Amino acid sequence: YEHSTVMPNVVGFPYKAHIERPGYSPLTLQMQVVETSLEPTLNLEYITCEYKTVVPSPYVKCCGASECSTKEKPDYQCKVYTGVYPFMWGGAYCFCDSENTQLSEAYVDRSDVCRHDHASAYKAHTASLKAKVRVMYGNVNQTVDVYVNGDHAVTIGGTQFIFGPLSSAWTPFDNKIVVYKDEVFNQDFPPYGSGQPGRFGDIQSRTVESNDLYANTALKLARPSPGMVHVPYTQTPSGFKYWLKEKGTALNTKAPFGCQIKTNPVRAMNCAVGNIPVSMNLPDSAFTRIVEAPTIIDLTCTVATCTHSSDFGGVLTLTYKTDKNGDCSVHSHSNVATLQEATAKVKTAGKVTLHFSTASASPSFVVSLCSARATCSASCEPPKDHIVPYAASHSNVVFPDMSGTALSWVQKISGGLGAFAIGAILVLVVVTCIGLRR
Amino acid sequence: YEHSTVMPNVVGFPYKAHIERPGYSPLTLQMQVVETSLEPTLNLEYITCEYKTVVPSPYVKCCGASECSTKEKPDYQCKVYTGVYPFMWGGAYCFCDSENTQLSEAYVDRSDVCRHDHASAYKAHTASLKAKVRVMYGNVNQTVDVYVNGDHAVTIGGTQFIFGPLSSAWTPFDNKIVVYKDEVFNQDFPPYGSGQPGRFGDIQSRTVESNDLYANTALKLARPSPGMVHVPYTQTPSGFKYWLKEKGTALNTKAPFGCQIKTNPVRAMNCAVGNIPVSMNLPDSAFTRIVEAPTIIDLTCTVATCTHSSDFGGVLTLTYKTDKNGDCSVHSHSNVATLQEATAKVKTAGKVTLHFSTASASPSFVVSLCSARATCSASCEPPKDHIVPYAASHSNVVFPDMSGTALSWVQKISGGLGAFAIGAILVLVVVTCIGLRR
Amino acid sequence: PVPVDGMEYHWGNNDPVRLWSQLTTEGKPHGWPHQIVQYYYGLYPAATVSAV
Amino acid sequence: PVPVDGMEYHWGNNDPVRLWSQLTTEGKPHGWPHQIVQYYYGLYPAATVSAV
Ligand SMILES: *[C@@H]1O[C@H](CO)[C@@H](O[C@@H]2O[C@H](CO)[C@@H](O[C@@H]3O[C@H](CO)[C@@H](O)[C@H](O)[C@@H]3O)[C@H](O)[C@H]2NC(C)=O)[C@H](O)[C@H]1NC(C)=O
Ligand SMILES: *[C@@H]1O[C@H](CO)[C@@H](O[C@@H]2O[C@H](CO)[C@@H](O[C@@H]3O[C@H](CO)[C@@H](O)[C@H](O)[C@@H]3O)[C@H](O)[C@H]2NC(C)=O)[C@H](O)[C@H]1NC(C)=O
Ligand SMILES: *[C@@H]1O[C@H](CO)[C@@H](O[C@@H]2O[C@H](CO)[C@@H](O[C@@H]3O[C@H](CO)[C@@H](O)[C@H](O)[C@@H]3O)[C@H](O)[C@H]2NC(C)=O)[C@H](O)[C@H]1NC(C)=O
Ligand SMILES: *[C@@H]1O[C@H](CO)[C@@H](O[C@@H]2O[C@H](CO)[C@@H](O[C@@H]3O[C@H](CO)[C@@H](O)[C@H](O)[C@@H]3O)[C@H](O)[C@H]2NC(C)=O)[C@H](O)[C@H]1NC(C)=O
Repeated sequence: YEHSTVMPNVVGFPYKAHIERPGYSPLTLQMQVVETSLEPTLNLEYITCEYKTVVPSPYVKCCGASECSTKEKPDYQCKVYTGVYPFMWGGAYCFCDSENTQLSEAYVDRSDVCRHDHASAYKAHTASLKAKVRVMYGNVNQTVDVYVNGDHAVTIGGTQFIFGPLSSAWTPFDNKIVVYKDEVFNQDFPPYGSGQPGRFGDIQSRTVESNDLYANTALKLARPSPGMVHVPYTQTPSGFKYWLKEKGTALNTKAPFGCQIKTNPVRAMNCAVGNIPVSMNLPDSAFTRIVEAPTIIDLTCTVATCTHSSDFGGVLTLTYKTDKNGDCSVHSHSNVATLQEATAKVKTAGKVTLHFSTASASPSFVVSLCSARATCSASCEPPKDHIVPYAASHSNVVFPDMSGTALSWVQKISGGLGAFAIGAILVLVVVTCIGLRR
Repeated sequence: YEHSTVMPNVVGFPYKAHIERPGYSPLTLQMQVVETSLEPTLNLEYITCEYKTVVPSPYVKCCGASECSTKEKPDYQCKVYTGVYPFMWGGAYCFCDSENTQLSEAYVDRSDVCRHDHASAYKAHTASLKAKVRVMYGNVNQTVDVYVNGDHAVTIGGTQFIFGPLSSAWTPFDNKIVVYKDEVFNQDFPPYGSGQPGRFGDIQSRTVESNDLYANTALKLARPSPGMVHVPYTQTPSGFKYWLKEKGTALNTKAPFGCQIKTNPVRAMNCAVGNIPVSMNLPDSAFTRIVEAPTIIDLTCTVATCTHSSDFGGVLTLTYKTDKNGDCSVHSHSNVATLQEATAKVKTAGKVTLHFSTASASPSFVVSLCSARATCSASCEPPKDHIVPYAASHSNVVFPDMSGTALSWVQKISGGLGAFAIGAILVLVVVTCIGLRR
Repeated sequence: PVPVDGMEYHWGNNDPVRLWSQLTTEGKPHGWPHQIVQYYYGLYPAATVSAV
Repeated sequence: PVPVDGMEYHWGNNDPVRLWSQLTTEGKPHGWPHQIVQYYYGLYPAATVSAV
């Protein structure tokens, strides 16, 4: 038997489904979304880590001239200085008075801890959801992992379930992403090969292991002081090290809809939005003979106490007459009220009790027990506690019923004015008919 | 100095760009897209391979009974038959004549070579384009490989190039793909966990090494024939094997725009669509000062022969007068004609020749040498060869110029008709003016 | 502020804590008409005036 | 058929080969007006008639 339904994507919300086979007693099955996950699809752009500067020892060559040679190294700087007259601990070497020369050389390279400590830059798109749902009905109770897209069917006790594509297509990750340890940042980084000194991306490499490297940090050499051997240089501080201090904010403390962020893999969890269609295919052993199910006649509903709080704060009593004892699959056909349980043991005493939660001062809903029906309405009073730590267990609908006190009152006033207008129109019509008949 | 232009995405088309700085003689750059590759992003859904059936030896419990035990194997089947009296070569054992039991057991499993012979079911989206391009100007050759999107800048001898995003977003891959060896198919595959026997996806596994499995082949065991030991079973043939011969067509021999598919990784190479915007940043070393550039005066253009064929089939003669001998940059400022060479060796004799390709009956275009300009117009006869084995080298512009023979005739006829109409209007106006002044 | 949707605060190294607000107010529903306006004023104090 | 875009064929076990058509016709361009129409009718014989 095929069936379909829709289910809100709110964690812990005990959604219920009611199925009515014409030859069989109705069934109520309970579904709940224990956990979700929103995997974005990533393609690495590059990696950034703090650089390291190597300076080889100066070549101070005496009594002659020397020439510099270019090399294929990331951000290489080499220069030749004349007239140098160095000194050492014992004395001054380079016997020639002023025909000396110094070769200063310097270049940059990725630091040795870069494999352990670095920040990645991704482009994120096309999120895919996945979830785990607990289902239960009759004597079956299971927790299953399902992809929330229209092509993963999972079997639970002979029943086939398919969870359709999500209602909306909202994702928290921007087009460009920067990941560091266990935090994700909605940022935009400079293009590879065009980094700038002093900011994020002063050095860039396509992958942690890639041999090439593009570094641009303005390494500038200056001539050494008279009588010293020290190779002085000026070179802008680390861009990655600046960014680690001035990144600002995060996503873990800024994402909407109150959904956590986690890394490895990048994912956003428990992120409540939208509706999930469900398609179901059930066997014929799940239901029961209507003959074997008890029959219910003269069904009446009375509400004892109502209080629209977040917890299950209203109590119903159903009175009836039965022929044989058994189990009934109770359900409420409206979302104004949400019931607690899905089965009741019907006994010859003809008195059963149920708990529910609502959010309107005057709710009115039709509740069904096995095959019977009843229409039940209640009056509810506000709750006192201002703040509580558990989520709402009702569907959050507030519009009152037409039979409620406020709407009955407005009905009476509108009826008075309407009858007044009708009387006025009748008087005018009679008078004008007499005038025309004259 | 910055600059921007657009170039067609055709492999082997010799694009020539003109740079005209106010304080220097012009440059001409040349570009050729020697190769492209359009790689989609893939998500593995499942892997299919031919199944294999395990049939354990039967258990014959004689002078007793046995009961069926259930297990958890894919498509597991187990049954018990009663009344068997099996025979062996030495004779008939199981002395008990009638009350015997035979237990039949079977299930399915992935093949031994599923690791080397399998078909992958992918889902593809959000393609990324990669290019390899030859750039040449002044005196530098070189080919670089660039990601074609606004975020990869490559430096080619002191010049920076950025290839912006592609104009059109057409990708030959549909939303679902099946990859087998070296062929790609645009196929809709069944959802995971709902494969039907006898077609593609009769057995389904999440990844080649994952231990779980989902199988539908509908094994049915049968009562063994009297006096024998065989465990007879029946099963629908292999879905993957059937798909192998009934797959039909491919994409390799079907893709539009004439680009060839390759696998590992899956990509589509060398197909023409749209334009690549390219942005440049050149240093001052590339240009030449106008005082060094020779000055060209009184430049005029003539055509010797013109045949609008795919190859370079028109010979152009430029005559001029100069003061010193040197080199100039030659360009044609219209896409109705394309020049073969970008630099010319200018002498004092006052004659140069160039080669151009066109596709219009009466081309008209403005050609420039160093700082001068002139206009060329010609008459081109169609070629004689019906078929050529090389791609066209013109921009494929057909509409003739307005001064050509055809539009000359149109202009003459329209001028005659307009003269007649204006004369009639003047006569009528004069007559009506006389009538009004009467 | 803790609107009806709720909010989480994360203090030091403790786990973040989430708090939700209930639909409470100060009027009297199911009473006199001038008290019902108070009750539906406490909730949504921006469309009640317009509707009245 | 081999239009002005071109086609490739794959015969047996060789490598595929490409062929491109070329702008050829049977009229005489740059002659009389009753011949230029033939020249431009050999090419694109669906808009020339409409234009004339
Ligand atoms: C021991 O000390 C003496 C110092 O006199 C060193 O003699 C030096 O030898 C070099 C050889 O290349 C001379 O350099 C040349 O000088 C000429 C003149 O300027 C110049 O044109 C060449 O291009 C080259 O630079 C240097 O002048 C000379 N010193 C003098 C003459 O005072 C000698 O090399 C030392 N022995 C060693 C280091 O083994
Ligand atoms: C359907 O089956 C699931 C599990 O298969 C049942 O989950 C059960 O949930 C209860 C409470 O939600 C767990 O009891 C808890 O035990 C801990 C032990 O320290 C205790 O601290 C808690 O206060 C609570 O008593 C129970 O272990 C868990 N069953 C498991 C894990 O097997 C679920 O209750 C079933 N549905 C129904 C309607 O019973
Ligand atoms: C050696 O051969 C003798 C030949 O009879 C086997 O005796 C047979 O044993 C089986 C198993 O105990 C008996 O089956 C029983 O039948 C009764 C109904 O009569 C039923 O109530 C029991 O539940 C059981 O199924 C069978 O009757 C008996 N043969 C005769 C003639 O009574 C003996 O088992 C063989 N031993 C070995 C080790 O093979
Ligand atoms: C820039 O570099 C490329 C590649 O280094 C140059 O293309 C090369 O040009 C030479 C001759 O111009 C080619 O050699 C000849 O090629 C023909 C092709 O049919 C072959 O049959 C001959 O036996 C001979 O090998 C060479 O193959 C060609 N290379 C490539 C990859 O096309 C290009 O000429 C350089 N730029 C300039 C302005 O020359």
